[PDB]
Amino acid sequence: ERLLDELTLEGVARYMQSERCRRVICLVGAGISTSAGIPDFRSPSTGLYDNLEKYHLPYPEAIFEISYFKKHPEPFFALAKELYPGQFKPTICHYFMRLLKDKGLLLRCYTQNIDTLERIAGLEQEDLVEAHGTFYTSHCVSASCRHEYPLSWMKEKIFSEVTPKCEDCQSLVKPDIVFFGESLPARFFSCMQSDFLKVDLLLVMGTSLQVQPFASLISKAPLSTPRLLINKEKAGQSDPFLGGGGMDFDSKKAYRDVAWLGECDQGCLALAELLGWKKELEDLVRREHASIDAQ
Ligand SMILES: [Zn+2]
Repeated sequence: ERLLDELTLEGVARYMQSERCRRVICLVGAGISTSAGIPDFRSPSTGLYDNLEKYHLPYPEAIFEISYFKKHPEPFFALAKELYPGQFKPTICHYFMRLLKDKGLLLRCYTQNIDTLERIAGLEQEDLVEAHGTFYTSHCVSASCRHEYPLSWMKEKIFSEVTPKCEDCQSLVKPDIVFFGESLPARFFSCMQSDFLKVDLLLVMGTSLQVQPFASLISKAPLSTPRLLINKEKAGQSDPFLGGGGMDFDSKKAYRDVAWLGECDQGCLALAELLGWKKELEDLVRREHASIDAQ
């Protein structure tokens, strides 16, 4: 009756190695990068919030909001400095997605992350929907100019605590991220519309599936499409307070959703192992990590 012969990682792996499974969509968030040293905590530290008193954040979460950024960009850039990763070394999970690409299985990775690690791990623009943008590029905010700045330039401005200004026109230079309160890129919707007609497996990793419309992507999968969540905790289930498309891992009616609870790296390693890809993944990670360490 169902595509997965059992609702387990082993069932998913067997399905992936069947003719049924050609196209995998990954949906990822911050949990895929915590083992890269990027914590899934994005609020200012207490010290930072207190340091920002003079910018009169109307509420502490205003630092994520575009309206507030347009009034005072400095809190955001101070937060960016505090949160700036010390290194950009993608995780086992990222490289697992690279293997999906290498093996012709990756239809798309929809990421909420802004840390650029998917790109470093070798997912290309075509493979990616950076649903909430990225720090990979920044732009002058003036439509008349739109000068593009690489992350190296933005990094230098962030760490020097210099509000980044465009060299051509002295406008603010904003990382290409989607602030809270901003609309998602057209690419998100265009790709969603096409990709979810084609998906054979949804692999959801490292996200609490709280932010919309990203979280609603799970409901865009065809009813038959297996959905594997690799995450520290179950996410994406229906909200019992509302009374769609929620994950059903555990009811009597469950037929296609699998939760593997633990570290994304460990889940991807376990899945890779079941697929016969563990050595390939280990070798890829080790060489890429070595290369990044040697930068
Ligand atoms: Zn400019």
